[PDB]
Order: sequence, then structure tokens, then C-alpha cells
Amino acid sequence: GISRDSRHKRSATGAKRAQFRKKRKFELGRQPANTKIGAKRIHSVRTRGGNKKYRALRIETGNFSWASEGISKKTRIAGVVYHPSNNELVRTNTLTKAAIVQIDATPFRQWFEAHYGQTLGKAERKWAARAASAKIESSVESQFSAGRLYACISSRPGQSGRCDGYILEGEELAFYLRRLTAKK
Amino acid sequence: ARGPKKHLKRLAAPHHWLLDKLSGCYAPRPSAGPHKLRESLPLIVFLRNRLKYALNGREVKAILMQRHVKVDGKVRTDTTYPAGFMDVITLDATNENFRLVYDVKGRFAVHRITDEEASYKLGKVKKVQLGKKGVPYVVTHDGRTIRYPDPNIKVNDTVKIDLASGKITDFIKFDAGKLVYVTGGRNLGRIGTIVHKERHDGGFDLVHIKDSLDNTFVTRLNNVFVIGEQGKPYISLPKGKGIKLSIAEERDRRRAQQ
Amino acid sequence: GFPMKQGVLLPTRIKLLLTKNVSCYRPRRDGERKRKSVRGAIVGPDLAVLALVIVKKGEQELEGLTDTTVPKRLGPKRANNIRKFFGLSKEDDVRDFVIRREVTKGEKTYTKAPKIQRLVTPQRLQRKRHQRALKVRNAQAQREAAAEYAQLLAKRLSER
Amino acid sequence: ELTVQSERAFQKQPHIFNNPKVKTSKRTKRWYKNAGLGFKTPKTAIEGSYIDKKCPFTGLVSIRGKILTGTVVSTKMHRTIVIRRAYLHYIPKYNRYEKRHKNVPVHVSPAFRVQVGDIVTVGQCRPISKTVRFNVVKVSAA
RNA sequence: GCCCGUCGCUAGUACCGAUUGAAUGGCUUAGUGAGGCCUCAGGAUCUGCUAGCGGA
RNA sequence: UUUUACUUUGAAAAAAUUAGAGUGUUCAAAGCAGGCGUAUUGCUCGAAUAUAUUAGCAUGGAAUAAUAGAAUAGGACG
RNA sequence: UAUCUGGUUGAUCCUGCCAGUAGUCAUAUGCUUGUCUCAAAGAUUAAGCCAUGCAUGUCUAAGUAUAAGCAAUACAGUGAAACUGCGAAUGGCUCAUUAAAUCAGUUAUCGUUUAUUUGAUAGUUCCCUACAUGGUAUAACUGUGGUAAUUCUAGAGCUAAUACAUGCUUAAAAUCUCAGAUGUAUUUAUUAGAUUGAUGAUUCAUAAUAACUUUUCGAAUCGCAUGGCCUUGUGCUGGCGAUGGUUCAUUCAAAUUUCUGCCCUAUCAACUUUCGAUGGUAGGAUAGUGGCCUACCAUGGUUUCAACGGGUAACGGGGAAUAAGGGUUCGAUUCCGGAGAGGGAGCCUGAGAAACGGCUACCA
RNA sequence: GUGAACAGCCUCUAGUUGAUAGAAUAAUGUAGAUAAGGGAAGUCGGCAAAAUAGAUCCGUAACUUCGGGAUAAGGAUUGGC
Ligand SMILES: [Mg+2]
Ligand SMILES: [Mg+2]
Ligand SMILES: [Mg+2]
Ligand SMILES: [Mg+2]
Ligand SMILES: [Mg+2]
Ligand SMILES: [Mg+2]
Ligand SMILES: [Mg+2]
Ligand SMILES: [Mg+2]
Ligand SMILES: [Mg+2]
Ligand SMILES: [Mg+2]
Ligand SMILES: [Mg+2]
Ligand SMILES: [Mg+2]
Ligand SMILES: [Mg+2]
Ligand SMILES: [Mg+2]
Ligand SMILES: [Mg+2]
Ligand SMILES: [Mg+2]
Ligand SMILES: [Mg+2]
Ligand SMILES: [Mg+2]
Ligand SMILES: [Mg+2]
Ligand SMILES: [Mg+2]
Ligand SMILES: [Mg+2]
Ligand SMILES: [Mg+2]
Ligand SMILES: [Mg+2]
Ligand SMILES: [Mg+2]
Ligand SMILES: [Mg+2]
Repeated sequence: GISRDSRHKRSATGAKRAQFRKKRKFELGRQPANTKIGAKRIHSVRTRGGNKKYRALRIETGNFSWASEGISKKTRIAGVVYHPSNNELVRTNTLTKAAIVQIDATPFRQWFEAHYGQTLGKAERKWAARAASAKIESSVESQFSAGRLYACISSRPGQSGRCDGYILEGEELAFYLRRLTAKK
Repeated sequence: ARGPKKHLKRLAAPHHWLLDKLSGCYAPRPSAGPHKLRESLPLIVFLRNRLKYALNGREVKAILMQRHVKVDGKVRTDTTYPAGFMDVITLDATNENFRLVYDVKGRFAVHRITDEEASYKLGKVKKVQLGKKGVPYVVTHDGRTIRYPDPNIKVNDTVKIDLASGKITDFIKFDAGKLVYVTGGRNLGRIGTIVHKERHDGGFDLVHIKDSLDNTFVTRLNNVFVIGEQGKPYISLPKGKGIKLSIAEERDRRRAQQ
Repeated sequence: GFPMKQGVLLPTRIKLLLTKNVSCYRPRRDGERKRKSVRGAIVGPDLAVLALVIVKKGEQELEGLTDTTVPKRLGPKRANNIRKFFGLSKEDDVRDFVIRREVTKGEKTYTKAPKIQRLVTPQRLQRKRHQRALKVRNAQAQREAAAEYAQLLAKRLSER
Repeated sequence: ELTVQSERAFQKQPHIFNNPKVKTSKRTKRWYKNAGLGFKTPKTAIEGSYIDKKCPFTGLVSIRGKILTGTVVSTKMHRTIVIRRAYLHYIPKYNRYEKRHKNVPVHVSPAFRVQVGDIVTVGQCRPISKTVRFNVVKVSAA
């Protein structure tokens, strides 16, 4: 199968290497999961040592963390809008680490209302204790009017079977919005 | 090559076993266990070649099957159980106890000890780590883990192990002027006091040992075993106490019995 | 002699790479798979013998259908299996009327009763109690060891 | 490093979060480590903006192997240099020596500035490319 | 005295040589491409739950 | 407390093999044996040592051979 | 044991080779061959082809026994077959490929997997069984067969588990959310991890918060003794073990890996880079690092200090022969490492195989 | 317009619709074509015909007067949106 050895991949001097030690199992590779969206389908791969990997194909929900307040709500993934490695993954809506996706944002809005009560996008003094330092950001909150949050996938869906991630903020959000407005 | 090896050809066994060259094709491969493969001493070797109690491996197995042998408090019915440094071999029949220590020539000497001190053992602290749930523990030279150690116990120290409750009763620290055993290298089996420890960050730490005869030799930190303070060993030293007499003096001592 | 396969759905025989938990193949080694030729599912003139299962008996008995009838070779072995066999309730202490048999070899006819599995026995109860007591005893020992280690840490932190 | 954010992905030190809620001073929190073995983390590494996940100070690599010294013969790669390590090989039969050399590809952090010459010290790290197994840890641009 | 070369015979060795010679092996463009593996599906019949709904 | 080469010492370089200590295989090649008083309810010596010097490691030296300091002083100590 | 001698001449002194001479665990072969010890042995040519037979099976007290198998009120002993578990990845053989490849010495894993051994380690499980759940399970067994033929197996009737799948009991104490949760396993994010542990060094060990899981682990197991207390009951407690189990450590290992060192050849001087060559970013894949693979980007990387190419009747080394010293030649072969099982390629199981006395296809 | 194009094909302005006609559809002809399997066995001879063909990318030998041979040979792609 796919081999990760350096017996092929000719040497740094350019010399072609002769073939010894016909392909070894401990050097094997496997095919990409190419995680799609919707109708969760996770397969178990028996890996070395008797361990187990989870090839997530067609993942619909993931655990996304705000990271400004530490909520990490489970949400639905809408689609892929940006991918630094290949625009084809955006076109095919392929879930993978570091992919920029859109998430539902309704659990985050509900948590924000039940925690601060400050009408983000439209037990009495707990909100008073969570005092006027409650504005999140003019770019993290403007997405709530549309009910879609830009997030970066942090897990490896083809490796762990999960599609967790975090909501972009600050300079990362500014960079990714600049990329989006440059490519669209 | 496709998996772990299970045979041990003769002339590939550690030379400190002093195995016969032409006894057979194979040597007793030390099973997995506490100490090592090279630094170990199989019970079959200790019983058929060091004590001569058993004549064959079948007789070694017969001895082991009736719970006669006991390593560090447990029966250890394994024919090739890797007994090693500071391990206590006790046989209830023929009741005497041996602490497996290194003679001056680096072999595992037959060193009879008494029951009143076969209870405990010494162990070099290989590592000090925080385990699950924030519980600190120490890993010793014989693969023992001991939870909740003294907060002053560091690496290269020695810990007395009860070997009945399996807990730390006392600990010696690594410092200049402490009695140390050499557990590997050219000076394997020597006993002396620490003169100085050169650090060599990144590389290997070196320690200078001075025997009672004022001979000073340097050795790697990996194979030094603190056994107490000078003149007060926490264990019973072997017949030669790691002196490393020169060959001429050895010949003189041999010829002093006529 | 090639057996019919359950769902091949062909009038002839074809070669398939067969697996552990399938018919027409018994693996000789764990993970072994063999390419064997088996016959299709739909019957045709090629078959030497067919096998049928009677699901409805309509009319006059065949001379080898009901008059020649053989009994079940083994009675139920598990306790709850015997309970379901004889309709008994839970609290019925099923060790008395377990099916038995006689071996007439030396005019002794010593009965050969089966063993019963999952039988509720005081040995199993003692094992469970010992396991639970071990769990609680190690839990208590770890708690007290942690307490005394905390005491040692505080006593050594008092020297500032 | 000349508009560091020049890649398609966002360049940032992993798991180093800069909270936009708190009103901190620098607002550009930068992680760094001590490379060890007496190798002083440079001020460019301290105060820079580059990411260089392969940096021995601000990256996820560690210097844990051999410490070699060599002369830089090529700086034409991106954050990678080639050093020439000259030595004398002894031929016993003639009781003499012959000049030999082995080029070593070394990753150079943007903290250091390296040109042709510039005898550098490199420390072994994990494989970070097909050929590179060493990270520059001391520049000694002399 | 010693001696050199052509030519002629015998024997041996190697060379050039039309035959777009022949055979073997390595590498390789292009084309076809078995087989297992991953994957999009597919549903024999197999059994559970209330015509339906899950699982293999 | 520039950078090296070089050289001393030490750890290292599996065992077997080699050289080599001891030892009446009857001698020897070999082997790691064995030896000593009895009518035991047994005492004990050994299976050393040297060799690899390529390369790496630790360390003393600073001759020999190379390398750089301060010259448009952008120099050294407060 | 730092040795020479014969041969060019009519004679001489040289150069110079031929020849002699001695050794060879260095191969044949001829003649000869009484004794004791020791014992290489289809490597060279053909890693050419193979008839036949054997070379991997395995049961304790302690997984499953109704053999209609043996023996003098459940079997309790022995024990066929079978299920289950483990092993079959060790060993042994050969040297075909392989020239920076293997290998040797020496490093690293702060870059990973690790059955087994040894040590330590889990009071947190549930939204009408635990004095213990199901067949949704079946083998052997019984009976009916097919095939000329194979370690081919079909239909039918049972039957169990440490097989398969579910599934509780552990109070007590404990901190947050607004009565619930907080064990552990997985994933992500965040925080502490100082000068409250360690390293030369870490985003380390570990802990905490918020959450997430086609959902893990948290013995529904077995043997021998049965003891104690008491309301003497299907009462309540309590031994030694065996097996299994999550995690950590250890051991056996494995996989990559630092530096330096390989024979002849220029009648091989440029090589690599379209089809990855050198590096960067990101992803995928892997057990994990890594152009290992992909997308984008840059034009790099090696070389007269011999790259690249070609040859090897080249596996490398420990070592062997011969040797004043220096060297020369050999090493298929008793040990270590590698590779292969006619040539390739692919893969299942398994901790560990790209296994071949395992499978699949192609080629012969 | 298509197309590299004053190529071929269709069209605009302009011009022509002028060639003796009608009915049938035999052979043999003239001109244009197709053809199973084989593939030059036909024939003096591949005559005739067929095959190839544009463009883009790859790749290109002997020989050579070093300029060529060369579109050598031999391959892949081509539409629409
Ligand atoms: Mg001669
Ligand atoms: Mg042969
Ligand atoms: Mg083997
Ligand atoms: Mg961590
Ligand atoms: Mg990467
Ligand atoms: Mg050789
Ligand atoms: Mg060869
Ligand atoms: Mg060899
Ligand atoms: Mg050969
Ligand atoms: Mg071998
Ligand atoms: Mg193999
Ligand atoms: Mg063969
Ligand atoms: Mg194979
Ligand atoms: Mg075979
Ligand atoms: Mg085999
Ligand atoms: Mg045009
Ligand atoms: Mg035709
Ligand atoms: Mg045709
Ligand atoms: Mg043709
Ligand atoms: Mg003709
Ligand atoms: Mg003709
Ligand atoms: Mg003719
Ligand atoms: Mg023509
Ligand atoms: Mg052409
Ligand atoms: Mg031509």
C-alpha cells in the first residue's frame, strides 16, 4: 500500500536508490478520510499496537470553543468557507484540521443570553456580577445577526473521528476575513 | 525482524554468567522482568551453575515448581526469571538467603545473608515522577514504583525497600563521601566513596570513586549504586568488598595458602 | 459437490474469497481467507441434490417424516435455560429435576447429570463480596496514605 | 519578518491565546523557551514577530543530540542553510590524512542572520525535513 | 657469425563486417490492466421491536 | 575563559577468536575445570588480564601546524 | 621465523622477470591409509527443479465436559473431539538483491508503538435481575448427504463460556451550576505549572475549567480451604490464590535517527528537478518525526575533498590466512545485524508479518 | 461569420437563375461512395484507393557539409458550460 519509507524518494544528492527490504507493514500509509458534512458515518481503523483510529466521514456536529469565555458548545457545521491548503476542499466541503467553517452559533447565542442577558443578536444579580465587561467584539457579535460563526477546525477528523474547533477572534478573525474578502 | 526474539544462543549470553562453551547451542534467555536481560541472572543459572543444587534444567524446574525458591518475597516459579542486583533469593528448604551482588570480577557472587536483614533490599531511584491524580512516585533500579515518597528523594539516590510491605523505610542521598557500588562497566563490582561528580549537561554525568585502598577511578553515573556512607554499608558486602587487587597481588594472595 | 451459496443469485458456480463467519468455508487459521468455488443460489438442472425444510405438513404422513422421529440430544444446561424450558419462575432452585441419563455398561446404570452454568452459588457470592471488600479496602488505604502524605508535606513546609 | 502573515494560513504559536477581553499591555503575547546547554535565547527571538514552529526557542523543536560547528556555504533556502563541516580522515597505511567534508542542511531561525561564512553552531533536533536534522543555536557571525 | 621483411602451408587467438542480425536481463514513455485495501452504493435472508423501524 | 588539528589518561569498542594467568584432558589439540583430609551428613580457590585508537565521549598539556583580535579605532578598563 | 637459490654471457657486473621454496579451518584430485581425541561437510556452477516422510502445536487445581469414552442423587477422577485462550512473527536455512544501501562503533526519541514479565493503579457505572440477564449461538455431538478427488463442506436438532452482547450493587466525605454534575478512557479550547515537582532544555509530568464521543475501562469469571459473629437463615462478614482488566512505570522488543568509516572504474563530469528534486506554509497519512503523500509557493540540493553513472564471480561486521615492522589477501559459512523464501505485488489475523511449512492475483 | 488565412463552407450589396425538355430507373458505362473476414495473396509494378492530417504538450535515431535530418520516428489532449 502507501509507503512512508525513504527507500524511494531519491537521496539528497539525486542518486536513485536501489530497492532493498520490500515494503514493510510498519511503514504503511492509508487513504485520506475526506470528511464531508452531514449524516455522521465514522469507521474504526485497527492501527498498530491494537489501537484504534476513527475515520470520520460526513460529520455534521462538532464541539467548538469560544475561548474568550470558555464555553465549548456542541454545534452544527454549516459549510467550509476557507482552507489554507487547497480550495478544492472548500469546494467539496471537506472537513479537516485548520479548515475555516461556519457553525450554527445558536447554542453560543443562547449561552450568552443565559449568562449575561445582553441581547447579542436578537439568578437576578448573577448578570450584575457578570458586569459591564460583557461586550465580546464588533466582529464576533456582528456574525450573530446572521447566526453563523466563523470557526477553525482544531481536531483531525480523519484521525480522531471528531470535528472540534474554536471560534476565530482578534487578529486571526481579521486575517481570515481579509482572506475571504480577497477571494470572494 | 517480525517480532521479539525468544532464543538466546550460547556465546550471546552475558559473559558474567560463566556459562560452558560446549554445553549446548543455547543459553537461558532471561524472561521479561524487573532488571534487564544483560544485567540479570536467571534462576536456572543461579541454581544449576552457581549453587550446583540442580544438575539439569529439568531439576531446576522441579525445584521451582514446589514453591521452594523465592525472589524478593514472592515465589517466582519462572525458570528464567531475571533475578538481578540486590535481589534476595530465599529457599525455605536449605534455609539461607542470598543477596545477588557483584564480586570484584563483576560476576554475581554467591553471597549468603541472614534472615534478619534479608527482609529489606536497596534500590537506586531511577526517576521521580508525578503519577495519576497528582500522586508522586519513585521508580527504582529493579522496576519498582513506590507512591508518596519523601519530597527530598531525588534521582541517583538510594531507597531502602521493606520488600514485605514494599515501602520506603529510609533513603540515602547522592553526595560526596557516600558508599557506592559500581553496577556496570570496566569497574563493575567495585565499592568506594564518591569524590566528585562532574555534570556534563547533555552528555553523561561522571563520578569519581575512591576505594578503601585509595585507588580512584571515574565511571558513568548510570552504573553507580549508593549503598550507604563510608564504613557503614546498608547491606552486607561480598568477600572482597570491591577492592580490585592487581593481578600480581591476586597471585600473591592465591600463593599465601601453602 | 460444490455447495449452493445463500445469496449468489446465479444459475452456475463462481469463485468467491470467503470469510470466517460464512458458509461453505471453515478457516484453518485466524484471519485466513480462501478463494473457493461455490454454486449459485437459484436452482437448476445442474444440482445433484437439493435440501428442503418442511414448513407445513398437509396430508398422509411419510414413512420417514413423523413415525421416525429422533429426540433432542442434550437438555438445557444453563440454569435460566432450564427455567425457560420447564416454565419455572425465578425462585425455584433448579438443581433437582435437571434432565439425566443412564449409561448401562456394567449393570450399574450410574446417572450422568450435566453441570449447570451461571448457577447462583455461595461460592460466587463470596467471590463478589471479596471483590467489593477489596475495592473498598484499597480505596480506604489510598485515602489514608494520601492523608498522611499531606501531613508530611505540611510538616516539611512548616520549616520556612 | 517582512509581513510575517504572508502565508495562506494564520501564523501563530500553537496554544498561545491572546485574549481580546483583557486589557493587557503588549497585546501580542509571545511564547519562548530556553534552548538549554548554555545557549542564550537571542533578543530577536524574544522581541520578534515570526512564528517558525521549527525555531529552537519559539518553536516546538528541542535540541537534544549532537552539537556541531560548521561554515555556512549556502543561504539560498528559506529558513534553511547548508554548512560545510571540514575534517581530516586518517589513512593508517600511509600514516597520513586526507581532507574531507560533509555538507549539513541546517534550519536557521529568523532570530539569527547568517551569510556565506559565518561559522555557526548547530544542535541536533527531530527530523524537520527530508534532510535537515539540525537547528542553528549560535550564530557567531565572524 | 648474426640477422630482417613480403609471400606459401598448418594450428591457435582476437578484430572489422551487410544482415534496420539474434538472444537474455535492467530501466523506461504510452496503452491495457488482474488482485487485495479504502470508499460511493446495493440488499440475499437473518433475527429482534410495535402494515411500519431499527440491527447484522 | 576565539576556533581547530595534535597528543596523555579514563569510560567505550558483545561474546566467541588472538595473546595470556591458573589448572597432570594420561601428554597434547583442547576444556574451564578443579583441589584437600574421610567412611564427612563438607571446606575451598577459579572461569583473570591485555588488544583494538577510525569516528564519537570525558580529561591534562599548549611544543609543533593552522586560525582571530585594535588602523578611516565603530578599540580595551571606570 | 628480519635468509633466499637456478635460468640471458666465452666469461663479468646489473636491470629484469620466469622458475624454484614455505604456509593456507583453501578447494579439488591421485596414490596410500593401522590406532585415540576432535568433526568441516551441495557455499562457489543452478536464490536451479523437486517424488516421499517429518520439521508447530499446546491443559493446569484454577475458561467451557451429559463422548450414548473409560474406569469402584450434578458431573466434582482421568480423559477423545470441539469451542475458547496462547503460540505459530521464535527457531532453522540461504546469501539472490543490496556500494552511504546493509553493517560497525557511537547518538536521539523533549519524535513513537510495545503482546508478555514485574511493580503500582480504578468506593463516582444506574433513568423494575444482581441470591447474577439474553441467544439475538453455535461448535463438538446426532442424523440426512453431494463430490473421481483436497485438512471441501450443506441442509436439519440441541447444548455452554474468561466466546458474543447487554447489564447493578460501593454508603460515607467532597466543590461548582441553577435538584444536577464533578472517576476514568477520547477530542478540542483555555488556565496554573513561579522563584507549587522534574529536565541541560519543553506547550514536560500533573492539576483545574468548559464542553465532546458510529462510545471505552470500571471481573455477571475459576480452583482449593472453609473460618468467624449472630436475629441459626437462601443470615452477615472474612483466606490463599488463578485468570481478566484501564492507565503509568519496567522489561522483552520494535521503528525511525546523530556523527564517522565501504572494493574497482573518468573508455562515467556534470547529476537531481515536467512524473518531488532541495526548502517553507497548511493539510492528509502514520504509532509517531519527516516530500512519506497532497495543494500553494520559492529555486533550490550534490559534485574533481570524485557527485552521478557503470562493474562486483560484493550480504556487512566479529574475524581467517600469511605476516620483523608496515602490509597483502580472504570472510557464502558455528556469533551479531540485514534481506529472502521461484519473481513480483497486494493483504487478513495478530502486540509484533507486507509472514509465505498464512491468504489473494499475475508471471514461470 | 467560422477559421492562421484572399483556403474550404454559409450569408449581405450587386448579378444570375443561362445551358433542349418530359417519362421511367435494364444492362454496360462516366463521376461519387460503402463493404463482413483476410490484408498486396492482385499486378510488371500498391496502378487506383485507403490510411495520416489542424492546433497544444511530450518525445525524437542513424547520419551530417554541424547549417540540417525533423512535422524524424512514436505518444497524449481537443466539445459545451
Ligand atoms: Mg613463483
Ligand atoms: Mg547453490
Ligand atoms: Mg529468524
Ligand atoms: Mg501535556
Ligand atoms: Mg506537516
Ligand atoms: Mg566482502
Ligand atoms: Mg551476491
Ligand atoms: Mg559473512
Ligand atoms: Mg555467492
Ligand atoms: Mg545469521
Ligand atoms: Mg521475511
Ligand atoms: Mg529453489
Ligand atoms: Mg510474502
Ligand atoms: Mg518450506
Ligand atoms: Mg517460516
Ligand atoms: Mg478569428
Ligand atoms: Mg473489407
Ligand atoms: Mg472490417
Ligand atoms: Mg494488418
Ligand atoms: Mg505478388
Ligand atoms: Mg500472381
Ligand atoms: Mg514481379
Ligand atoms: Mg497512388
Ligand atoms: Mg510526428
Ligand atoms: Mg529519414
